[PDB]
Amino acid sequence: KQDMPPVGGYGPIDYKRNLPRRGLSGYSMFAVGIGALLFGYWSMMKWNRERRRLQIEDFEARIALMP
Amino acid sequence: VSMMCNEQAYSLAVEKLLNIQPPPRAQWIRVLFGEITRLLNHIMAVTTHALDIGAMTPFFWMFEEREKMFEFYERVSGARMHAAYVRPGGVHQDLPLGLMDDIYEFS
Repeated sequence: KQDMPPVGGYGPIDYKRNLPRRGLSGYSMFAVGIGALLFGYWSMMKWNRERRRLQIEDFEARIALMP
Repeated sequence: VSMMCNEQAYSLAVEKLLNIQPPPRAQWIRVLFGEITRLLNHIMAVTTHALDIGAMTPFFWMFEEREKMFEFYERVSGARMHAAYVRPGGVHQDLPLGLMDDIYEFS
């Protein structure tokens, strides 16, 4: 008399197949790429030109002496 | 791999000769384990293919879940894999108390 089949309690689990967790698509990408890229170029011309100012300063001490 | 899909092709190849239909509780178990060995080939048929190819991690990510299934084989018949379980006279013996809130827990 002690056999298995239970009265209730069932799901089931799915046979489904989906995980569309997107994801900033469709022209939202290529937008964070370009602006941060020119931001790095914007970081230039305030350092290389600044080091160029120090570069003439470095060559200044050479020319002032040597007579 | 197959432990209940083999011997399914043998008792059903013998019971036709002997003019026997198997009893109805027994037929619900041959479909249950006969539709559980396909969840052993179709795991091994992808991972071992994905090892020749050379991927490491889907070999270990699925056999660690496969261990939750050999506990069934040991609980019902006799051993780890190779079970003389299906007979020509239907099922050998009844599966014990349990294995119905386990499979539903597993699946």
